[PDB]
Amino acid sequence: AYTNSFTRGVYYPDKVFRSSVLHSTQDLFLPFFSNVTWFHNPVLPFNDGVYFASTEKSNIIRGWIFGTTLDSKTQSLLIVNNATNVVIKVCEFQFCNDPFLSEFRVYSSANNCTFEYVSQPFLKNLREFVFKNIDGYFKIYSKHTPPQGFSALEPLVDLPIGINITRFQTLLAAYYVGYLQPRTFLLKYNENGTITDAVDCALDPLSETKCT
Amino acid sequence: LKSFTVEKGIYQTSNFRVQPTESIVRFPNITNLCPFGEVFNATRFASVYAWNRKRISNCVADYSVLYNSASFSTFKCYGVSPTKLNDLCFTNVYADSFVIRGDEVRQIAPGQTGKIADYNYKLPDDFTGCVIAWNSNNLDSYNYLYRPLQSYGFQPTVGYQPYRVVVLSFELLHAPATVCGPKKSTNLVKNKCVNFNFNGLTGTGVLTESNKKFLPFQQFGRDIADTTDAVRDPQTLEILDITPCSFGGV
Ligand SMILES: *[C@@H]1O[C@H](CO)[C@@H](O[C@@H]2O[C@H](CO)[C@@H](O)[C@H](O)[C@H]2NC(C)=O)[C@H](O)[C@H]1NC(C)=O
Ligand SMILES: *[C@@H]1O[C@H](CO)[C@@H](O)[C@H](O)[C@H]1NC(C)=O
Ligand SMILES: *[C@@H]1O[C@H](CO)[C@@H](O)[C@H](O)[C@H]1NC(C)=O
Ligand SMILES: *[C@@H]1O[C@H](CO)[C@@H](O)[C@H](O)[C@H]1NC(C)=O
Repeated sequence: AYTNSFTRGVYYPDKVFRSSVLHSTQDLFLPFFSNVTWFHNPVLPFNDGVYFASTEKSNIIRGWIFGTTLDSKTQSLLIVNNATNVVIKVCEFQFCNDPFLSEFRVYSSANNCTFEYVSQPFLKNLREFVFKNIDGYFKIYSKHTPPQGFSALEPLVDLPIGINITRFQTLLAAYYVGYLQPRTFLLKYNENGTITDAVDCALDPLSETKCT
Repeated sequence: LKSFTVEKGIYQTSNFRVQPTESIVRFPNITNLCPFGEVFNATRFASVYAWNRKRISNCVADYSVLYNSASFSTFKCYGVSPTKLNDLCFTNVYADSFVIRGDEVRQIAPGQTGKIADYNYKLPDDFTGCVIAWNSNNLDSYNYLYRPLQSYGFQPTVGYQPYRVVVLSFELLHAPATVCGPKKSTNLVKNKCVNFNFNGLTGTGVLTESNKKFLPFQQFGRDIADTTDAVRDPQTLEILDITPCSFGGV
Protein backbone atom coordinates (compact mmCIF):
# COMPACT_ATOMS: atom_id res chain seq x y z
CA ALA A 1 0.00 0.00 0.00
CA TYR A 2 1.43 3.33 -1.15
CA THR A 3 0.44 6.92 -0.42
CA ASN A 4 1.54 10.30 -1.79
CA SER A 5 4.08 12.41 0.17
CA PHE A 6 2.15 15.51 -0.72
CA THR A 7 4.53 18.34 0.26
CA ARG A 8 5.50 17.40 3.83
CA GLY A 9 9.09 16.79 4.83
CA VAL A 10 10.95 20.11 4.78
CA TYR A 11 13.35 21.04 7.56
CA TYR A 12 15.69 23.85 8.48
CA PRO A 13 19.02 22.72 6.99
CA ASP A 14 21.62 24.77 8.83
CA LYS A 15 20.54 26.30 12.19
CA VAL A 16 21.09 29.79 10.71
CA PHE A 17 18.53 32.56 11.09
CA ARG A 18 17.42 34.48 8.00
CA SER A 19 14.37 36.65 7.48
CA SER A 20 12.28 37.81 4.52
CA VAL A 21 14.59 36.05 2.07
CA LEU A 22 14.52 33.21 -0.44
CA HIS A 23 17.44 30.83 0.10
CA SER A 24 18.41 28.01 -2.26
CA THR A 25 20.06 25.08 -0.50
CA GLN A 26 21.06 21.51 -1.31
CA ASP A 27 20.70 18.66 1.18
CA LEU A 28 19.02 15.28 1.59
CA PHE A 29 15.35 16.23 1.35
CA LEU A 30 12.25 14.21 0.57
CA PRO A 31 11.26 15.02 -3.05
CA PHE A 32 7.78 16.42 -3.51
CA PHE A 33 4.93 14.04 -4.42
CA SER A 34 7.13 10.98 -4.00
CA ASN A 35 5.71 7.60 -3.02
CA VAL A 36 5.68 6.87 0.72
CA THR A 37 5.25 3.28 1.89
CA TRP A 38 2.44 2.59 4.36
CA PHE A 39 2.90 -0.27 6.83
CA HIS A 40 0.60 -1.95 9.34
CA ASN A 41 7.48 -4.50 12.24
CA PRO A 42 9.76 -5.86 9.51
CA VAL A 43 13.33 -4.70 9.07
CA LEU A 44 13.62 -1.90 6.52
CA PRO A 45 16.70 -0.40 4.83
CA PHE A 46 17.98 2.97 6.05
CA ASN A 47 19.89 3.86 2.93
CA ASP A 48 20.65 7.59 3.25
CA GLY A 49 18.05 9.25 5.50
CA VAL A 50 14.53 8.12 6.26
CA TYR A 51 11.35 10.13 6.78
CA PHE A 52 8.95 8.71 9.39
CA ALA A 53 5.42 9.63 10.44
CA SER A 54 2.64 8.05 12.49
CA THR A 55 -0.79 8.96 13.84
CA GLU A 56 -2.08 7.40 17.07
CA LYS A 57 -3.76 8.36 20.33
CA SER A 58 -2.21 5.98 22.89
CA ASN A 59 1.58 6.04 22.25
CA ILE A 60 1.37 2.52 20.85
CA ILE A 61 4.65 2.86 18.92
CA ARG A 62 7.39 3.06 21.54
CA GLY A 63 10.82 2.67 19.98
CA TRP A 64 13.29 2.12 17.16
CA ILE A 65 16.36 0.01 16.45
CA PHE A 66 19.26 1.09 14.23
CA GLY A 67 22.24 -1.01 13.19
CA THR A 68 24.09 -3.02 10.57
CA THR A 69 23.87 -6.71 11.54
CA LEU A 70 21.79 -6.76 14.77
CA ASP A 71 23.68 -9.82 16.02
CA SER A 72 25.87 -8.30 18.80
CA LYS A 73 28.85 -8.20 16.41
CA THR A 74 28.62 -4.39 16.20
CA GLN A 75 27.29 -1.56 18.34
CA SER A 76 23.62 -0.92 17.57
CA LEU A 77 21.46 2.06 18.49
CA LEU A 78 18.39 1.44 20.65
CA ILE A 79 15.64 3.98 21.38
CA VAL A 80 13.03 3.07 24.02
CA ASN A 81 10.70 5.95 24.89
CA ASN A 82 9.44 5.36 28.42
CA ALA A 83 6.39 7.07 29.93
CA THR A 84 8.35 10.15 30.99
CA ASN A 85 12.05 9.27 30.47
CA VAL A 86 13.10 8.59 26.87
CA VAL A 87 16.31 6.55 26.75
CA ILE A 88 18.84 6.31 23.92
CA LYS A 89 21.63 3.73 24.07
CA VAL A 90 24.33 2.36 21.79
CA CYS A 91 25.33 -1.18 22.77
CA GLU A 92 26.32 -4.46 21.13
CA PHE A 93 22.75 -5.66 21.52
CA GLN A 94 21.37 -9.05 20.57
CA PHE A 95 18.11 -8.30 18.80
CA CYS A 96 15.09 -10.58 18.89
CA ASN A 97 13.43 -11.97 15.78
CA ASP A 98 10.48 -9.66 16.51
CA PRO A 99 11.52 -7.37 19.38
CA PHE A 100 8.66 -5.76 21.29
CA LEU A 101 8.02 -3.94 24.55
CA SER A 102 4.01 -3.82 28.00
CA GLU A 103 6.74 -6.36 28.77
CA PHE A 104 10.06 -5.87 26.98
CA ARG A 105 12.42 -8.31 25.27
CA VAL A 106 14.80 -6.32 23.02
CA TYR A 107 17.11 -5.06 25.80
CA SER A 108 18.64 -8.36 26.94
CA SER A 109 22.39 -9.03 27.01
CA ALA A 110 23.37 -5.36 27.20
CA ASN A 111 27.17 -5.53 27.06
CA ASN A 112 29.96 -3.29 25.76
CA CYS A 113 27.75 -0.19 25.74
CA THR A 114 29.64 2.69 24.13
CA PHE A 115 27.13 5.55 24.45
CA GLU A 116 24.18 6.40 26.69
CA TYR A 117 21.84 9.38 26.47
CA VAL A 118 18.77 10.45 28.44
CA SER A 119 16.35 13.21 27.40
CA GLN A 120 12.85 14.73 27.70
CA PRO A 121 9.76 12.74 26.69
CA PHE A 122 8.57 12.35 23.12
CA LEU A 123 5.12 11.43 21.79
CA LYS A 124 -5.76 13.45 15.88
CA ASN A 125 -2.02 14.11 16.17
CA LEU A 126 0.52 13.31 13.46
CA ARG A 127 4.03 12.74 14.80
CA GLU A 128 6.70 12.87 12.10
CA PHE A 129 10.48 12.48 12.26
CA VAL A 130 13.59 12.76 10.09
CA PHE A 131 16.74 10.69 10.65
CA LYS A 132 20.01 11.43 8.88
CA ASN A 133 23.52 10.10 9.48
CA ILE A 134 26.23 12.55 8.39
CA ASP A 135 29.93 12.05 9.18
CA GLY A 136 29.14 10.09 12.31
CA TYR A 137 26.56 12.68 13.40
CA PHE A 138 23.07 11.23 13.72
CA LYS A 139 20.49 14.00 13.33
CA ILE A 140 16.80 13.87 14.26
CA TYR A 141 14.30 16.48 13.10
CA SER A 142 10.82 16.30 14.54
CA LYS A 143 7.46 18.00 14.93
CA HIS A 144 4.08 16.79 16.17
CA THR A 145 1.08 18.49 14.57
CA PRO A 146 -2.74 18.37 14.92
CA PRO A 147 -0.52 14.46 5.26
CA GLN A 148 -1.87 17.37 3.24
CA GLY A 149 -0.23 20.73 3.89
CA PHE A 150 3.12 22.28 4.69
CA SER A 151 5.07 22.29 7.95
CA ALA A 152 8.75 22.84 8.68
CA LEU A 153 10.87 20.59 10.87
CA GLU A 154 13.02 21.74 13.76
CA PRO A 155 16.01 19.69 14.98
CA LEU A 156 16.01 17.94 18.35
CA VAL A 157 19.34 16.15 18.97
CA ASP A 158 22.69 15.52 17.29
CA LEU A 159 24.41 12.40 18.58
CA PRO A 160 28.13 11.93 17.77
CA ILE A 161 27.85 8.15 17.67
CA GLY A 162 29.98 7.58 14.57
CA ILE A 163 28.52 4.10 14.03
CA ASN A 164 27.89 2.78 10.53
CA ILE A 165 24.09 2.49 10.28
CA THR A 166 22.51 0.68 7.33
CA ARG A 167 19.16 -0.80 8.44
CA PHE A 168 16.54 -0.17 11.09
CA GLN A 169 13.42 -1.64 12.66
CA THR A 170 10.52 -0.20 14.65
CA LEU A 171 9.25 -1.31 18.07
CA LEU A 172 5.54 -1.67 18.83
CA ALA A 173 -0.84 0.13 14.44
CA ALA A 174 0.21 1.74 11.15
CA TYR A 175 3.04 4.05 10.10
CA TYR A 176 4.55 5.78 7.06
CA VAL A 177 8.14 5.51 5.80
CA GLY A 178 9.77 7.64 3.12
CA TYR A 179 13.30 8.00 1.79
CA LEU A 180 15.39 11.13 1.35
CA GLN A 181 17.26 12.05 -1.82
CA PRO A 182 19.93 14.69 -2.58
CA ARG A 183 17.64 17.25 -4.19
CA THR A 184 17.88 21.05 -4.04
CA PHE A 185 14.99 23.27 -2.91
CA LEU A 186 14.23 26.96 -2.67
CA LEU A 187 13.33 27.91 0.90
CA LYS A 188 11.17 30.92 1.76
CA TYR A 189 11.92 32.58 5.09
CA ASN A 190 9.24 34.59 6.89
CA GLU A 191 10.08 37.77 8.81
CA ASN A 192 10.22 35.62 11.97
CA GLY A 193 12.74 33.28 10.35
CA THR A 194 10.35 30.35 9.90
CA ILE A 195 10.19 28.52 6.58
CA THR A 196 6.79 29.24 5.05
CA ASP A 197 7.01 27.82 1.52
CA ALA A 198 9.44 25.86 -0.63
CA VAL A 199 10.00 24.96 -4.29
CA ASP A 200 11.33 21.60 -5.50
CA CYS A 201 13.70 22.78 -8.20
CA ALA A 202 13.54 19.55 -10.24
CA LEU A 203 9.83 18.80 -9.80
CA ASP A 204 8.72 20.49 -13.03
CA PRO A 205 9.97 23.19 -15.45
CA LEU A 206 7.93 25.88 -13.69
CA SER A 207 9.74 25.15 -10.42
CA GLU A 208 13.03 25.07 -12.33
CA THR A 209 12.25 28.59 -13.56
CA LYS A 210 11.20 29.74 -10.09
CA CYS A 211 14.48 28.50 -8.60
CA THR A 212 16.50 30.04 -11.44
CA LEU B 1 50.54 61.19 -6.28
CA LYS B 2 54.32 60.73 -6.66
CA SER B 3 55.01 64.40 -7.34
CA PHE B 4 56.32 67.43 -5.47
CA THR B 5 53.63 69.67 -7.00
CA VAL B 6 49.94 68.92 -6.52
CA GLU B 7 47.35 70.48 -8.81
CA LYS B 8 44.11 71.84 -7.39
CA GLY B 9 41.58 69.12 -6.69
CA ILE B 10 40.40 66.44 -4.28
CA TYR B 11 42.52 63.30 -3.96
CA GLN B 12 42.03 60.04 -2.08
CA THR B 13 45.14 59.12 -0.11
CA SER B 14 44.41 56.45 2.52
CA ASN B 15 41.65 54.75 4.52
CA PHE B 16 40.45 55.33 8.08
CA ARG B 17 39.61 52.24 10.14
CA VAL B 18 38.88 52.04 13.85
CA GLN B 19 40.74 49.26 15.58
CA PRO B 20 39.34 46.83 18.15
CA THR B 21 39.93 47.70 21.80
CA GLU B 22 39.56 44.26 23.39
CA SER B 23 38.75 40.69 22.44
CA ILE B 24 35.74 38.84 23.82
CA VAL B 25 35.72 35.04 23.79
CA ARG B 26 32.59 33.11 24.70
CA PHE B 27 31.62 29.46 24.45
CA PRO B 28 28.97 26.95 25.54
CA ASN B 29 28.57 26.90 29.33
CA ILE B 30 30.14 24.28 31.63
CA THR B 31 28.45 20.88 31.53
CA ASN B 32 28.95 17.37 32.94
CA LEU B 33 32.47 16.85 34.27
CA CYS B 34 34.57 13.78 33.63
CA PRO B 35 34.03 11.38 36.55
CA PHE B 36 37.64 11.65 37.71
CA GLY B 37 35.85 11.48 41.06
CA GLU B 38 36.20 7.70 41.26
CA VAL B 39 39.66 6.02 40.79
CA PHE B 40 42.21 7.51 43.23
CA ASN B 41 39.01 9.18 44.34
CA ALA B 42 38.09 5.54 45.16
CA THR B 43 37.87 3.38 48.29
CA ARG B 44 39.81 0.27 47.24
CA PHE B 45 42.18 -0.41 44.36
CA ALA B 46 42.33 -3.67 42.47
CA SER B 47 45.57 -5.62 42.52
CA VAL B 48 48.07 -5.40 39.68
CA TYR B 49 47.50 -9.00 38.54
CA ALA B 50 43.91 -7.99 37.69
CA TRP B 51 44.25 -4.23 37.19
CA ASN B 52 41.15 -2.31 36.11
CA ARG B 53 40.65 -0.53 32.78
CA LYS B 54 37.79 1.99 32.84
CA ARG B 55 36.65 3.87 29.74
CA ILE B 56 35.84 7.57 30.08
CA SER B 57 34.06 9.38 27.25
CA ASN B 58 31.65 12.23 26.50
CA CYS B 59 32.84 14.65 29.18
CA VAL B 60 35.16 17.61 29.71
CA ALA B 61 38.53 16.70 31.21
CA ASP B 62 40.17 19.32 33.43
CA TYR B 63 43.75 18.14 33.82
CA SER B 64 44.70 21.40 35.56
CA VAL B 65 43.39 20.29 38.96
CA LEU B 66 45.28 16.99 38.92
CA TYR B 67 48.42 18.59 37.48
CA ASN B 68 48.44 21.30 40.16
CA SER B 69 47.65 18.74 42.86
CA ALA B 70 50.75 17.96 44.92
CA SER B 71 49.47 14.57 46.11
CA PHE B 72 51.07 12.78 43.16
CA SER B 73 54.50 11.32 43.81
CA THR B 74 55.27 11.00 40.09
CA PHE B 75 53.68 12.58 37.02
CA LYS B 76 55.33 11.68 33.71
CA CYS B 77 53.61 12.71 30.47
CA TYR B 78 54.69 11.79 26.95
CA GLY B 79 54.06 13.84 23.82
CA VAL B 80 52.49 17.08 25.08
CA SER B 81 53.02 19.25 28.15
CA PRO B 82 50.39 18.81 30.89
CA THR B 83 49.27 22.45 30.58
CA LYS B 84 48.26 22.17 26.90
CA LEU B 85 45.71 19.37 27.33
CA ASN B 86 43.01 22.00 27.94
CA ASP B 87 43.25 22.85 24.22
CA LEU B 88 43.78 19.36 22.81
CA CYS B 89 40.93 16.96 22.00
CA PHE B 90 40.71 13.17 21.97
CA THR B 91 38.22 10.52 20.94
CA ASN B 92 38.45 8.30 24.04
CA VAL B 93 40.48 7.98 27.24
CA TYR B 94 41.15 4.79 29.23
CA ALA B 95 42.28 4.64 32.86
CA ASP B 96 44.49 1.72 33.92
CA SER B 97 44.37 1.55 37.73
CA PHE B 98 46.40 -0.84 39.88
CA VAL B 99 48.68 -1.02 42.92
CA ILE B 100 52.43 -1.69 42.67
CA ARG B 101 55.59 -1.03 44.68
CA GLY B 102 57.84 1.99 44.26
CA ASP B 103 60.71 -0.18 43.05
CA GLU B 104 58.32 -1.42 40.34
CA VAL B 105 57.23 2.08 39.25
CA ARG B 106 60.11 2.08 36.75
CA GLN B 107 58.35 -0.70 34.81
CA ILE B 108 55.64 1.64 33.46
CA ALA B 109 57.60 2.75 30.38
CA PRO B 110 57.80 1.71 26.71
CA GLY B 111 60.31 -1.02 25.97
CA GLN B 112 60.92 -2.02 29.59
CA THR B 113 61.86 -5.42 31.00
CA GLY B 114 61.25 -7.10 34.34
CA LYS B 115 58.77 -9.37 36.11
CA ILE B 116 55.98 -6.79 35.78
CA ALA B 117 56.79 -5.78 32.21
CA ASP B 118 57.07 -9.43 31.12
CA TYR B 119 54.35 -11.30 33.06
CA ASN B 120 51.99 -8.41 33.85
CA TYR B 121 50.85 -5.02 32.51
CA LYS B 122 53.28 -4.24 29.68
CA LEU B 123 53.40 -0.92 27.87
CA PRO B 124 53.67 -0.72 24.07
CA ASP B 125 56.78 0.61 22.35
CA ASP B 126 54.66 3.28 20.63
CA PHE B 127 53.09 6.51 21.90
CA THR B 128 52.08 6.50 25.57
CA GLY B 129 49.81 8.90 27.43
CA CYS B 130 50.48 9.98 31.01
CA VAL B 131 51.40 7.94 34.09
CA ILE B 132 50.44 9.07 37.60
CA ALA B 133 51.81 7.46 40.76
CA TRP B 134 51.76 8.13 44.50
CA ASN B 135 52.63 6.34 47.72
CA SER B 136 49.64 4.71 49.41
CA ASN B 137 51.19 3.40 52.63
CA ASN B 138 48.51 4.92 54.88
CA LEU B 139 45.62 3.15 53.10
CA ASP B 140 47.15 -0.01 51.61
CA SER B 141 49.73 -0.93 54.27
CA TYR B 142 48.82 -9.76 51.87
CA ASN B 143 45.63 -8.76 50.05
CA TYR B 144 47.64 -7.43 47.08
CA LEU B 145 49.32 -9.94 44.77
CA TYR B 146 51.38 -9.62 41.60
CA ARG B 147 51.42 -12.12 38.73
CA PRO B 148 53.46 -18.01 39.99
CA LEU B 149 51.65 -15.30 41.97
CA GLN B 150 53.38 -13.72 44.97
CA SER B 151 52.14 -11.38 47.69
CA TYR B 152 53.59 -8.04 48.72
CA GLY B 153 54.99 -7.76 52.23
CA PHE B 154 53.16 -4.51 52.96
CA GLN B 155 54.10 -3.65 56.55
CA PRO B 156 52.77 -0.37 58.01
CA THR B 157 56.22 0.76 59.17
CA VAL B 158 60.51 3.12 51.56
CA GLY B 159 60.44 1.16 48.31
CA TYR B 160 58.39 -1.68 49.80
CA GLN B 161 55.40 0.53 50.61
CA PRO B 162 52.35 0.23 48.33
CA TYR B 163 52.07 2.60 45.38
CA ARG B 164 48.82 3.13 43.48
CA VAL B 165 49.30 3.79 39.76
CA VAL B 166 46.93 5.17 37.10
CA VAL B 167 47.86 5.26 33.40
CA LEU B 168 45.99 7.69 31.13
CA SER B 169 45.88 6.23 27.61
CA PHE B 170 44.54 8.52 24.88
CA GLU B 171 42.61 7.46 21.77
CA LEU B 172 42.93 10.33 19.30
CA LEU B 173 41.68 8.96 15.97
CA HIS B 174 39.07 6.30 16.77
CA ALA B 175 36.00 8.57 16.45
CA PRO B 176 34.82 12.20 16.41
CA ALA B 177 36.25 13.99 19.43
CA THR B 178 34.04 14.05 22.52
CA VAL B 179 36.48 14.52 25.44
CA CYS B 180 38.10 17.96 25.54
CA GLY B 181 39.23 20.56 28.02
CA PRO B 182 37.06 23.53 28.88
CA LYS B 183 36.80 26.94 27.22
CA LYS B 184 37.47 29.87 29.54
CA SER B 185 34.91 32.58 28.90
CA THR B 186 35.31 36.35 29.11
CA ASN B 187 32.92 39.17 29.89
CA LEU B 188 31.18 40.75 26.91
CA VAL B 189 31.43 44.46 26.12
CA LYS B 190 28.93 46.28 23.91
CA ASN B 191 28.92 49.40 21.73
CA LYS B 192 32.64 49.20 20.95
CA CYS B 193 34.49 47.73 17.99
CA VAL B 194 35.66 44.45 19.51
CA ASN B 195 37.28 41.24 18.27
CA PHE B 196 34.82 38.52 19.21
CA ASN B 197 34.67 34.72 19.19
CA PHE B 198 31.18 33.27 19.67
CA ASN B 199 31.04 29.44 19.91
CA GLY B 200 33.57 29.12 17.10
CA LEU B 201 32.36 32.06 14.98
CA THR B 202 34.95 34.81 14.55
CA GLY B 203 34.91 38.40 13.37
CA THR B 204 35.19 42.04 14.35
CA GLY B 205 32.55 44.72 14.81
CA VAL B 206 30.37 46.48 17.35
CA LEU B 207 27.78 44.52 19.31
CA THR B 208 24.43 46.07 20.26
CA GLU B 209 21.11 44.85 21.59
CA SER B 210 18.71 43.68 18.89
CA ASN B 211 14.97 43.07 18.59
CA LYS B 212 15.21 40.11 16.19
CA LYS B 213 13.17 37.22 17.58
CA PHE B 214 15.41 34.26 16.81
CA LEU B 215 14.08 30.76 17.09
CA PRO B 216 15.23 28.73 20.12
CA PHE B 217 17.39 26.43 17.99
CA GLN B 218 19.27 28.79 15.64
CA GLN B 219 22.56 30.09 17.01
CA PHE B 220 23.52 32.95 14.69
CA GLY B 221 21.65 35.04 12.14
CA ARG B 222 22.92 36.00 8.71
CA ASP B 223 21.58 38.69 6.40
CA ILE B 224 21.39 38.68 2.60
CA ALA B 225 24.60 38.00 0.63
CA ASP B 226 25.97 35.68 3.34
CA THR B 227 27.02 38.12 6.04
CA THR B 228 26.58 37.55 9.77
CA ASP B 229 24.13 40.21 10.96
CA ALA B 230 23.39 38.90 14.46
CA VAL B 231 24.42 36.13 16.83
CA ARG B 232 22.88 34.85 20.04
CA ASP B 233 24.93 35.05 23.21
CA PRO B 234 25.89 31.91 25.11
CA GLN B 235 25.53 32.17 28.89
CA THR B 236 22.74 34.74 28.54
CA LEU B 237 20.90 33.54 25.39
CA GLU B 238 20.52 37.22 24.51
CA ILE B 239 20.34 38.12 20.83
CA LEU B 240 22.99 40.70 19.98
CA ASP B 241 23.36 42.57 16.70
CA ILE B 242 26.67 43.03 14.86
CA THR B 243 27.54 46.19 12.93
CA PRO B 244 30.89 46.77 11.18
CA CYS B 245 32.93 49.36 13.04
CA SER B 246 33.36 52.58 11.16
CA PHE B 247 35.71 52.91 8.19
CA GLY B 248 36.07 54.86 4.97
CA GLY B 249 38.43 56.63 2.65
CA VAL B 250 40.45 59.74 3.41
C1 LIG C 1 25.50 29.27 31.83
O1 LIG C 1 25.98 29.43 33.15
C2 LIG C 1 25.74 30.73 33.72
C3 LIG C 1 26.27 30.67 35.13
O2 LIG C 1 27.24 29.64 35.28
C4 LIG C 1 24.27 31.13 33.67
O3 LIG C 1 24.19 32.52 33.97
C5 LIG C 1 23.17 32.77 34.94
O4 LIG C 1 21.99 33.29 34.31
C6 LIG C 1 20.92 33.60 35.21
C7 LIG C 1 19.78 34.10 34.35
O5 LIG C 1 18.64 33.27 34.44
C8 LIG C 1 21.37 34.63 36.24
O6 LIG C 1 20.32 34.84 37.19
C9 LIG C 1 22.62 34.14 36.96
O7 LIG C 1 23.11 35.16 37.83
C10 LIG C 1 23.71 33.79 35.94
N1 LIG C 1 24.90 33.31 36.62
C11 LIG C 1 26.07 33.94 36.57
C12 LIG C 1 27.19 33.30 37.34
O8 LIG C 1 26.22 34.99 35.95
C13 LIG C 1 23.67 30.88 32.29
O9 LIG C 1 22.26 31.06 32.32
C14 LIG C 1 24.00 29.47 31.81
N2 LIG C 1 23.44 29.23 30.49
C15 LIG C 1 23.13 28.01 30.05
C16 LIG C 1 22.59 27.93 28.67
O10 LIG C 1 23.29 27.01 30.75
C1 LIG D 1 11.87 4.27 31.84
O1 LIG D 1 12.64 3.20 31.28
C2 LIG D 1 14.06 3.42 31.30
C3 LIG D 1 14.70 2.25 30.60
O2 LIG D 1 13.87 1.73 29.57
C4 LIG D 1 14.53 3.58 32.75
O3 LIG D 1 15.93 3.85 32.76
C5 LIG D 1 13.77 4.72 33.41
O4 LIG D 1 14.13 4.81 34.78
C6 LIG D 1 12.27 4.49 33.30
N1 LIG D 1 11.53 5.61 33.87
C7 LIG D 1 10.65 5.47 34.87
C8 LIG D 1 10.44 4.08 35.38
O5 LIG D 1 10.05 6.43 35.33
C1 LIG E 1 34.03 -3.70 23.06
O1 LIG E 1 33.89 -2.46 22.37
C2 LIG E 1 35.14 -1.82 22.08
C3 LIG E 1 34.81 -0.48 21.46
O2 LIG E 1 35.03 -0.48 20.06
C4 LIG E 1 35.97 -2.71 21.16
O3 LIG E 1 37.23 -2.10 20.94
C5 LIG E 1 36.17 -4.08 21.80
O4 LIG E 1 36.83 -4.95 20.88
C6 LIG E 1 34.82 -4.69 22.19
N1 LIG E 1 35.00 -5.97 22.85
C7 LIG E 1 35.67 -6.15 24.00
C8 LIG E 1 35.73 -7.56 24.51
O5 LIG E 1 36.19 -5.22 24.61
C1 LIG F 1 6.11 37.27 13.66
O1 LIG F 1 5.84 36.94 15.03
C2 LIG F 1 5.14 37.97 15.74
C3 LIG F 1 5.01 37.49 17.17
O2 LIG F 1 4.84 36.08 17.23
C4 LIG F 1 3.79 38.24 15.08
O3 LIG F 1 3.15 39.33 15.74
C5 LIG F 1 3.98 38.56 13.60
O4 LIG F 1 2.71 38.67 12.96
C6 LIG F 1 4.80 37.47 12.92
N1 LIG F 1 5.03 37.80 11.52
C7 LIG F 1 4.40 37.20 10.51
C8 LIG F 1 3.41 36.14 10.88
O5 LIG F 1 4.62 37.49 9.34
